[PDB]
Amino acid sequence: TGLEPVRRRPGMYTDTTRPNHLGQEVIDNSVDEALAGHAKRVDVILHADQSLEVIDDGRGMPVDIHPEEGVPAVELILCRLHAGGKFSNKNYQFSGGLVGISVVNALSKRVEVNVRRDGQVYNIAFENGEKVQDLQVVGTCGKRNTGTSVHFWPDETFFDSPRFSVSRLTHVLKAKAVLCPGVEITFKDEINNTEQRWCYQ
Ligand SMILES: Nc1nc(-n2ccnc2)c2nc(-c3cccnc3)sc2n1
Ligand SMILES: [Mg+2]
Repeated sequence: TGLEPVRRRPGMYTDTTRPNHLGQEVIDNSVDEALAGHAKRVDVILHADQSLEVIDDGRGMPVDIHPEEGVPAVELILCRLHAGGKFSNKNYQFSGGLVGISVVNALSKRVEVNVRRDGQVYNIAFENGEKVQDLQVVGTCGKRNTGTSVHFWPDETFFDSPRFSVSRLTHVLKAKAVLCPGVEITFKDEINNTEQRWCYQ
């Protein structure tokens, strides 16, 4: 797959110290929904197995079939590597700017995406960068209840430590609530057994 280079050279796509930047890529997407005026709340969850889950009540990642590839948008998004999200020379390094949940995919033993759209609950799954589960309807919900959950398990062999840095995570989420006044951002640490909420009028 086109995600192959990311797994050969993870350091050229992410910070391989710890999986935090993976987390920040998913959060950025949910906060983009808030910025356009579609999500009001972003819930983040550090699970006890050191996986991260990021839920927003936005429109839902798009699930329409692109005709030329005959696959749902959400899959294109998760599988397509974007160029120029991170770059380097021996004097200068940049990242990321206006990147990709696809690097999260490439560097995860599992990813699960759930999308609430039009009263349907859609599900797609990935393992080691490869699709293990086709987009499918696994439940129903209210027509008003829309948005996206991304749940991912970082592959520890790509990082110096598989552990999320709690203080780096929490500052990011605080920073995002400041950037988007009125959005509610929550963090639930199933490890340290804490609950946190930020909202700025
Ligand atoms: N969390 C999230 N992330 C999205 N995304 C887009 C690209 N990478 C992540 C996203 N896209 C949405 C969308 C995109 C186009 C049309 N309608 C909705 S809602 C959404 N919600
Ligand atoms: Mg700050």
